[PDB]
Amino acid sequence: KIYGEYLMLDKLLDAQCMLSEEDKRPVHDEHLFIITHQAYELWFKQIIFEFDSIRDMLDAEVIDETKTLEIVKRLNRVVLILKLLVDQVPILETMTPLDFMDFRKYLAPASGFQSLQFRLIENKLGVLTEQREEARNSIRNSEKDPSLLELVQRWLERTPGLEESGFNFWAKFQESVDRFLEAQVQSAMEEPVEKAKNYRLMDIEKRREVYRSIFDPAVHDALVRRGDRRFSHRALQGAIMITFYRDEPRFSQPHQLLTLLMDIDSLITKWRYNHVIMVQRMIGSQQLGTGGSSGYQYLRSTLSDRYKVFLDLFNLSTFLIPREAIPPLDE
Amino acid sequence: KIYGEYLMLDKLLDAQCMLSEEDKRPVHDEHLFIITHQAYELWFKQIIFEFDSIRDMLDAEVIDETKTLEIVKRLNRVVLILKLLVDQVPILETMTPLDFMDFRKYLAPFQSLQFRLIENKLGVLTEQDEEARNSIRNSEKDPSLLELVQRWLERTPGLEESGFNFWAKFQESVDRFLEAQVQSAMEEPVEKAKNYRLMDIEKRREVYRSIFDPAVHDALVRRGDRRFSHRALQGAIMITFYRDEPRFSQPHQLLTLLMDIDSLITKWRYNHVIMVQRMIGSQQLGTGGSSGYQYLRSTLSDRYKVFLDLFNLSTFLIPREAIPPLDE
Amino acid sequence: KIYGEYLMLDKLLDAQCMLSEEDKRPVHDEHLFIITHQAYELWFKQIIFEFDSIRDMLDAEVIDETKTLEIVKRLNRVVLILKLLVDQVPILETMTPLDFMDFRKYLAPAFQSLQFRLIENKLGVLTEEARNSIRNSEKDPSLLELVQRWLERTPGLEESGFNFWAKFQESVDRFLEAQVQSAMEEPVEKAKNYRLMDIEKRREVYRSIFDPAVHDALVRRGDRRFSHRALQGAIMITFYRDEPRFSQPHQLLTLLMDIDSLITKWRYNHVIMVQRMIGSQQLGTGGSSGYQYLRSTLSDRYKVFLDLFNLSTFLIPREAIPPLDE
Amino acid sequence: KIYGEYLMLDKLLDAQCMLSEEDKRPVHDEHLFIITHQAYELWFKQIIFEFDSIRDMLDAEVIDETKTLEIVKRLNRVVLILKLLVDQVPILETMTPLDFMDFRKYLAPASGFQSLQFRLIENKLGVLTEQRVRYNQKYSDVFSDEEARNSIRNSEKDPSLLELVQRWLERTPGLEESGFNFWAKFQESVDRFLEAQVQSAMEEPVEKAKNYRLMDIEKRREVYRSIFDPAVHDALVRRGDRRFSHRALQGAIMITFYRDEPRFSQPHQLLTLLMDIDSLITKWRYNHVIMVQRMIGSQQLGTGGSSGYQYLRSTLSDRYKVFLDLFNLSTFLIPREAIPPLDE
Ligand code: HEM
Ligand code: HEM
Ligand code: HEM
Ligand code: HEM
Ligand SMILES: O[C@H](C[C@H]1c2ccccc2-c2cncn21)C1CCCCC1
Ligand SMILES: O[C@H](C[C@H]1c2ccccc2-c2cncn21)C1CCCCC1
Ligand SMILES: O[C@H](C[C@H]1c2ccccc2-c2cncn21)C1CCCCC1
Ligand SMILES: O[C@H](C[C@H]1c2ccccc2-c2cncn21)C1CCCCC1
Repeated sequence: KIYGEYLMLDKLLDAQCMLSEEDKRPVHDEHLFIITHQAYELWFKQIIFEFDSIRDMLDAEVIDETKTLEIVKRLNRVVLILKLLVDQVPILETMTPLDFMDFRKYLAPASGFQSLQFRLIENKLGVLTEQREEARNSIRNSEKDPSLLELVQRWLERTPGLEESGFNFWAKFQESVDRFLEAQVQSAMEEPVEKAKNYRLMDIEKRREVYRSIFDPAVHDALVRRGDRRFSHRALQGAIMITFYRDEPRFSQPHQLLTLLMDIDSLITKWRYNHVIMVQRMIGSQQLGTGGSSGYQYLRSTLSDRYKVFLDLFNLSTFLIPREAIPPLDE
Repeated sequence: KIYGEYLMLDKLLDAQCMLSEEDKRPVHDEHLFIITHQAYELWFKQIIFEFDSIRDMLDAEVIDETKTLEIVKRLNRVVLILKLLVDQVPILETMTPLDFMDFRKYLAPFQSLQFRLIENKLGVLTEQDEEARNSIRNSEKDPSLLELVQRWLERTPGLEESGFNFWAKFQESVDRFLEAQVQSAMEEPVEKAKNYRLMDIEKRREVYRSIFDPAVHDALVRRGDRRFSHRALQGAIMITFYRDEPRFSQPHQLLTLLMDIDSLITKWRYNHVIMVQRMIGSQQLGTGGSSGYQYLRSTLSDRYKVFLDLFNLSTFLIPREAIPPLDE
Repeated sequence: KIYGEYLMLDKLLDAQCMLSEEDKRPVHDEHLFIITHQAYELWFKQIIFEFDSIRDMLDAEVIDETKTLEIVKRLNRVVLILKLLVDQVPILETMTPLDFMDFRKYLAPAFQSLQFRLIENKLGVLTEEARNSIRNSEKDPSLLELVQRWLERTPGLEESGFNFWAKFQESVDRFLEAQVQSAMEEPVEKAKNYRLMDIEKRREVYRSIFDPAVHDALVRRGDRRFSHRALQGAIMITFYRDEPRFSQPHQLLTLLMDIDSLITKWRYNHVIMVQRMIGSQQLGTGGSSGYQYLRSTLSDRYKVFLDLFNLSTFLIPREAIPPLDE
Repeated sequence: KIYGEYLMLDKLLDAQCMLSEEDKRPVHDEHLFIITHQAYELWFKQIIFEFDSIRDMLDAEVIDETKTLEIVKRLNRVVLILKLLVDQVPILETMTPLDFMDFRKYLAPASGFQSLQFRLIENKLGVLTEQRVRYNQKYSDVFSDEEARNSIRNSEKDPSLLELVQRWLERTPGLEESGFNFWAKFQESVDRFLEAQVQSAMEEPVEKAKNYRLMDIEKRREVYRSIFDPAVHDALVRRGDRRFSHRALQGAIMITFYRDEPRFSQPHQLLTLLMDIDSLITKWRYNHVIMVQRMIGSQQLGTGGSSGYQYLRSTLSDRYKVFLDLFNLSTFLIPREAIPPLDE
């Protein structure tokens, strides 16, 4: 009912135990170390709570405009929380390496993941397991149950406009590309400067390779096997269609949903980068007790594209054609 | 020892109880409401922990350069935490007023014990559960940062009459400077510009009278316009004059950070009152009128700023050439 | 065509003239003073360009969903620029008061900025080419006026159609009647009395919007700015913000409040910087009138969309809100 | 004297020319594109002005506490400007790719570097530039005039902040053999510390823990060999793994060891701000490449392939970080009790 009881502050504010104080050698900054991590864990619980509710709203055949608005609200809220978590790094960087060295003896390393909740966030978003008892159950369920990556793909596959009997976007798009590149060739052929004519013709050939990568499903499949793409061919067609008509009321919220998924992915990378810089400022690439630089090198490897979930969304503008060449909406 | 046990996550992650879920009318955003407030409370505990350690380092006759550097580090850390707490407001503003309305029935009407402890430990004026009562009493009786900073400022080397005797040299330089301004204003060809400069010199005379006459300073303190003792104000003025000097750079950074903290608390108060109005307007069903909203608006006044004196210091400044040069 | 020519850098990067350097007494921080102000003026030109395009899109009888989306994009863009301009204040605060004192003799007293005044007038703040710009910004419709005209044409308010306002008064009457009966059966006498006094406060709140004479009196007094019908439209939008048809109109109102709030945050940060630099008064200021004027700009008399900030005062729970028909 | 004349607004506010408006096909967002870039260029001029003044204060034999404080103020000011410049990227991301596509035809690619001032900042800090030189539709000059070529040449030949900071670090009081003689006391403390670790590891009851600690002490030995053997340090500098001279690194290490001491607190803050500047430039590069990809993907019509996007991604490597040596300093740290106590 009242503030302190409602928020269970007697339990929350009783979870801070400084081991350097227990051992009669107190390091003042150990309190900061505990609070910073606990604030991260409170916000990780919030992100998991948001992610699970979004996963449940996406696990349905019909996703209406009303539910789409609520998914956008929750994804945007996760973006704000992640921005706040990135800003928590300079607060811990205020602790000197020598002060950290005076209490790191009371800390034990991890045999698997560092944080249970951080791993649950990674798995629920769609971070690849191959591209790397209640707690074991949580990890198993996060690996077996559909991730946001998979659920977003199912939603994109059912994008209205892709059906052959209806708007038939994909065929109209290949048709428009052919006419657009034909017009570019004719315009390039009339270039008075020979150098500019040759450059434009080579550039039109680069566009042809780009369109082959999406219009030939076998080329798309090879990129998925290679790890360059993750989306199914139909999820990519839906995602491309959404970027083309983002100005249209019917596609603005679906587009904002995709934009926010990219923002979340990008903010997780920014957290990883800020964390690895803080780690290096505290203990360098290796220190006494670390057994070499394997911990630091592992953190650096998490900065690769193998860890980005919605890599496909970042490249969508490669396939764009100008407004005048885009197939006009019928309905 | 390991992560989860060291951070006591079994206790920390078991303090979130949604009352709308318990009553089987769940409001999804109630979880955000709990987590946002709990993150504030964790950082309030950190600020109190920092403030108590700074208060202890300041409760000493000698405050050396090494301890000054550590106080500056901890005050700067509090500034970073306050900036993060101001940024937590837009996250809660993401909850709609209608969603909040669906769970506010489970909430009952100081608001936060730790927030009040921060106010008292910093020096927010009282005139302007047994463990909780004890904490409030100790925060009111024990010296606040406002009082301890004043004691530190009073012992500023350079103020003593036997040594550098800054205050007397400063009154002497002001007289010399204002005399030169008068002579320059007397040679102004345009009568209107001469009269403007002469009226302006007269306003400077009143400004300096407010600090060079201790009775005028005392009256301003009684009125609530100033908080500092006359000697703490002399020390603070001296520090701003020589901030570029190595000897005064860290004492100046200490004052700057106290102002930053004061300013950030006001920014939190403003962002909180805007969020409150976005959620329930000036009054709503269950508020009993607009008294709560009006109280929050009154916390935005200068009566709630602790180091009001520090913000006005530049009013007393004279140019570099007129400042008494350091001897030693 | 190429970068430097396209951006006219030969002209842009030749507009920094340090007067302390010209007089052979250089103050290094004078360069920062010039660049900071010039960055503000570049962004003020961008905000005016955005505001003028939004004013033109709002000066139309029909404002469809497609145009509403574009207005939201530009308003959100202005919010991001204002946040950036608030962050430019600590950069200038890095200059010391003594360094500023060494070059402020080359500065003249003076509105301060033409573009800042144009932004205030184009938004709707109630305070020869430059004089013409000021006159046109005062005579031509401000965003405050154009948003009111848009709110007045909110679909749902017409008596022949959805008739929101009448259904809303009807729902309020039934809701407050139910609250009275519930309060009458409160077992604790203290809680019964508190709830009854609280319902009376709600009655006064609803009288302020359901009686047009009470609304008109609040507008004359300065407590409100909106016409009665603009306020009905704004209230309706906040009630149905979860509905796809009202989400973008609501986001438009939200962004107007954000802009208003960010201008106040800039004013507050500017007045703190001013006090850090020259206190409440200094040599050349002729007293504290300049500082007191800046402090008065922090009042609600300077907020344009004050009406939008109070809208949640009129809210009733989801179950009591008239359901959408169409 | 008055606002508009002092700031030369008649000249400043007359530099915005939308080419889509000139061609009678106006794209509203083209105005944003011009202003954003012009705000970057104004702040680049400010950073260059700050960097040149810091370079001049560092190009002296004696750098006193008063000047050290002023250098710290200007480096900190640059950090605030860089943070503001990173925040300018989301403002331009507000322009849709299709709107950008409607005016990119009026833009020409560039012969060499994109911005003269951004290159001057890189060179003045100490960035080691790669190679580039790309084929374009129509050729253009790398330098607009001999004054721009001269600026680039002077920024490459004249001492960068990287070089001047090294000279300052080389003269760190405490390194001289006749005085505090830090380096010898430090090697001596490391020898005793590692000897104590060996004896403690030898008494480990569990064999697995004993072998882990002994293998870990061997890794520490290699770490200390990389700084106590000048030939190993020299090899790392030739390889590109380090940039600092051996004596500059000794001074930087000494400063991190005694950062709590008043005499070393401002020299340490100076190093910290150099790392912050380096880190913020990388953050700008990352945010810029994400915006580029959101606008035109990895390649688009007019780009001639993905070489431009791949070049920008290559600027995110450690080869572009200037003060890489400063980021690793904590690798060499020993506990407080093992650090040689200050004498004087
Ligand atoms: C003094 C500051 C810190 C130090 C020295 C530090 C150190 C490290 C190291 C060495 C690792 C790699 C372990 C290994 O696999 O060998 C790691 C991983 C990790 N740390 Fe930190 N850390 C610090 C602060 C933080 C904070 C504030 C958080 C926030 C919750 C955090 C969360 C994590 C997580 C979640 C991982 C796993 C990363 C992944 O698997 O991709 N650390 N940390
Ligand atoms: C849904 C959002 C919120 C609403 C509606 C709200 C509402 C209110 C109201 C009405 C009061 C005044 C009570 C009275 O004296 O009559 C108040 C005070 C207060 N609230 Fe909130 N609040 C919200 C979020 C927060 C958050 C996120 C915090 C952070 C800890 C917070 C901390 C406080 C504190 C510390 C006070 C006391 C202020 C002072 O005495 O100066 N509130 N709030
Ligand atoms: C060293 C820093 C600054 C000082 C000392 C300063 C001082 C002042 C003073 C004293 C006034 C009031 C003049 C009067 O009416 O008597 C004023 C107004 C104003 N200043 Fe500043 N200022 C500073 C920086 C800035 C910056 C960075 C900007 C950005 C463009 C700015 C923009 C303005 C504007 C637009 C007004 C008019 C405010 C209004 O009418 O509401 N100032 N300033
Ligand atoms: C619509 C947004 C933008 C697009 C599409 C874009 C695109 C590009 C591309 C393709 C390159 C590489 C050129 C090549 O070497 O082949 C580049 C480089 C560069 N751009 Fe942008 N850019 C954008 C905005 C900006 C902004 C806002 C700035 C700020 C001044 C900027 C500054 C630069 C600089 C300095 C480089 C050179 C980077 C380096 O050499 O490391 N760009 N940009
Ligand atoms: O202000 C209090 C609620 C109180 C509170 C209770 C539980 C958790 C957090 C908070 C809170 C935060 N700020 C004020 N309050 C009001 C909020 C409006 C409805 C009646 C109770
Ligand atoms: O394993 C801990 C780090 C671990 C940790 C333990 C306890 C509480 C928090 C954390 C933490 C946060 N990020 C990594 N870790 C070691 C990792 C090697 C350097 C010294 C700390
Ligand atoms: O009137 C000027 C301030 C004015 C100004 C002049 C020239 C360039 C920029 C500015 C400025 C910015 N904000 C207020 N002003 C003040 C600045 C010092 C104290 C009394 C005169
Ligand atoms: O190389 C220029 C982009 C270059 C540029 C030119 C003119 C003005 C600004 C800019 C700019 C900003 N960042 C990169 N560039 C090309 C790159 C994409 C196709 C058409 C513009």
